[PDB]
Order: sequence, then C-alpha cells, then structure tokens
Amino acid sequence: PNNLDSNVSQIVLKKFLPGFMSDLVLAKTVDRQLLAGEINSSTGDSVSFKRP
Amino acid sequence: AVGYQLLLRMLSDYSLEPTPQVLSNAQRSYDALMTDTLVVPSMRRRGDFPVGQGNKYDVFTSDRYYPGDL
Repeated sequence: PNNLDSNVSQIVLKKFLPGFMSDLVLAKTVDRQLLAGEINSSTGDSVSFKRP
Repeated sequence: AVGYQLLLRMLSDYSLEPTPQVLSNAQRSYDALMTDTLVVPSMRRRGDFPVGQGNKYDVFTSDRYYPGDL
C-alpha cells in the first residue's frame, strides 16, 4: 500500500472565529461631565458637592 | 523625664537643694521629650496666589487659585 502522509502538512489557517459580546447601556445613561476633571489620584481620594 | 521633673518640684518640701548633675540629667531628659514631640507646621500658600498656566487649571484642575484654608 501507499503511506505518503509525509507528502502533506497540517495547516492551521490565520482566521479567528467570532466571539461573544456584551452591551453598554448604564454607562452611557449616567452623567460623566459633572465629575469630569475634578478628582485626581495624587490630590486626594474624595470630593464633595453641595446640596440645594 | 517625668521622674526628674517631679523630683525637682518636690525637693523644696524636704528643704534640699539640687546638685548640678541632677539638673543636667533632668535637662537632657526634658530635651529628649521635647525632641520626641516636634511639629513644624509647614505653613501653606496664601489664598489669592495664582496657579501658573502650566498646571492646566481648566482641563486637569478646577481651581485657578490656591485654596489655602482648612
């Protein structure tokens, strides 16, 4: 018989199968401008806002 | 330190007079005690002192002047 498995090579294509996903809803809805540019790691670890 | 101070404040009760060595020892102990409790408050800025434009007082900071309080 013929034993010619050494004439071919195992090939792994350079393709990636699709994965799973999530969604961003709560982050978009809440406000980010109010706290933006207010707290820094070096300066401290707490900020305050005044109630009406 | 506490013992030497108390001895100095009690010597007059028995009508005695401290020796110079006792005084020197009490002074050294009190000096060590005062050394152990230093403060050096390190005064802060003024309050109307400007903050330089290099600090980016709008994009990165909300204050254009040093607070200098509390």
